[PDB]
Amino acid sequence: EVQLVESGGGLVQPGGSLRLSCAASGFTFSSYAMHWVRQAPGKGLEWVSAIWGSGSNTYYADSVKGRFTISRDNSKNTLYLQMNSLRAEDTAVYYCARGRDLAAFTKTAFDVWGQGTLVTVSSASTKGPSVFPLAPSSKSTSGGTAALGCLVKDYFPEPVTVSWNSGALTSGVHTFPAVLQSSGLYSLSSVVTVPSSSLGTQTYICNVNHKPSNTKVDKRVEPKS
Amino acid sequence: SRLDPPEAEVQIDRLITGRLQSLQTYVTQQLIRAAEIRASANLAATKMS
Amino acid sequence: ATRFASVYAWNRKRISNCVADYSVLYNSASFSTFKCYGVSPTKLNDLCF
Repeated sequence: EVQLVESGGGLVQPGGSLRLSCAASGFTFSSYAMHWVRQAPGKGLEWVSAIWGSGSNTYYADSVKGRFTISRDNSKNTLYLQMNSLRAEDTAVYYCARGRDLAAFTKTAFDVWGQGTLVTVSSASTKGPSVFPLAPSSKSTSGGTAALGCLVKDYFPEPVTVSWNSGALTSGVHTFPAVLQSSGLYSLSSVVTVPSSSLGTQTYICNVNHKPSNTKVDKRVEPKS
Repeated sequence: SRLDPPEAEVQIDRLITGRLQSLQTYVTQQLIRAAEIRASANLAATKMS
Repeated sequence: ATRFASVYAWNRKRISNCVADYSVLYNSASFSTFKCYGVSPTKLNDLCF
């Protein structure tokens, strides 16, 4: 089975350097052509570089010409990507892909496409999240359904997971994608749709877990007045 | 049947040279063998007489 | 064809059980070079392989 496990991404200040790795297993690494492709957050795909086996026939996209250096490895069979003079426009998720343009003129496409690594070019430092509940209006008579949620604020970096009541209450759980604020720190809100009549009887506890910081928080929501 | 005259001619000339020299060898050996048989026939005629 | 293999790993298509008209393909002039070894480019239609 072809497997392109990528690593080496992380947080770098502008103007710094970072090396990405792309290990390969399940196929002849030395006989394929390897590429790097990045995607800006919420934007389209943009090619980065390509190395066709030789250590001299390397080609780069116009936007990274001169700044990015590609390299590969024998023995253990891994792929590397040197990044220099990064700017704010360079923030993207970098993928390593396959390619057999060498001989095959049919599978010219990127046969596998690794899972990708996230690289953020920013001077902001790592910081844990602050969590705030989203309280409803108690006199809400618009319907039999009331909206509740917990607001996870100012965490860096991704990802997060949301559970409820240790798994005993999972109905109507809705997790929203994270957004970026003007303060430079990310924000995310996770909500749940529930019957209104259970606000004052059943205890609603939202559970938030963040793997990079190992933080778990439980908060209860009670109607006002 | 497969080569044009301008190039078939070289292959044919090679085949001509080989077969003509083989024929010449056959003829020369036949001339010597004929001389031996002729000597034997002359001896047979002398013996008969 | 639209692609053509690279010379280090050239393509090899097997042709059998068909009628090969070489007069149309030879009568084209669109080719930059046409060098035949073995058989002449002409009369190749009266041959079988």
